[PDB]
Amino acid sequence: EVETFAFQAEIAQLMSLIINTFYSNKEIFLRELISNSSDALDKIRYESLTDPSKLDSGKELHINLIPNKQDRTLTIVDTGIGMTKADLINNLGTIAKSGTKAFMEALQAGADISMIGQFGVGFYSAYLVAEKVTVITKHNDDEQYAWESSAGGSFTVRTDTGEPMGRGTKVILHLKEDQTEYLEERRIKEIVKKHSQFIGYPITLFVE
Ligand SMILES: C[C@](O)(CCCc1ccccc1)c1cc(C(=O)N2Cc3ccc(F)cc3C2)ccc1O
Repeated sequence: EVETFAFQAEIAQLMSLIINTFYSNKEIFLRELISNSSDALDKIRYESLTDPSKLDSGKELHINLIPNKQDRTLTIVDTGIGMTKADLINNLGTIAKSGTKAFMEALQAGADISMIGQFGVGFYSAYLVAEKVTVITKHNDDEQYAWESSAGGSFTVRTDTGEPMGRGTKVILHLKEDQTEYLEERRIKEIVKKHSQFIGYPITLFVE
């Protein structure tokens, strides 16, 4: 069973601009995804200081980059905390809450403020290079979910029956035909060095 959701109006407008722009500096999509992987890895790591059991779903904390020229996909896999179904719907489309209003609400509720920024908006830059994005994600004590969109104003969420992940997030970028440089080892190495060199987790490029 598949559920379809509309992007919030301003996010839909942003995605339309991203899809139709000739913006030159497209390589920064990778920085934005690796940065969210690193934040997800920090989260399961800090959380495992008070609850060591949260790493039963996988001890290693890392990021893998997997180009596939046959499928024309670039996959980014991390073993971070992963996303719940609510995280997918709320943060990857339907809600755009200001950090300030979220901060006020957290103060009044006595809740922590660590998520007042959601996951940001920089990751929509993936549509500079991808015509479709699939996200497979697995959070502890929740099921494995697949999120998908080709940026036509909507996205889908379904329970994933594919290969189990353990814990974390996998972003599959189905690249546009003119953006296949991001499957080239030399190009990926270059942009990791320029924009993601100081991430505090191993970033491993898989060779085809
Ligand atoms: C959002 C993404 O950036 C997915 C975006 C795909 C997409 C691309 C383009 C358009 C829509 C969606 C992303 C999310 C995650 C994840 O599991 N997080 C994030 C985070 C930050 C802090 C935190 F404390 C806990 C978590 C959980 C990992 C890698 C990612 O890369």
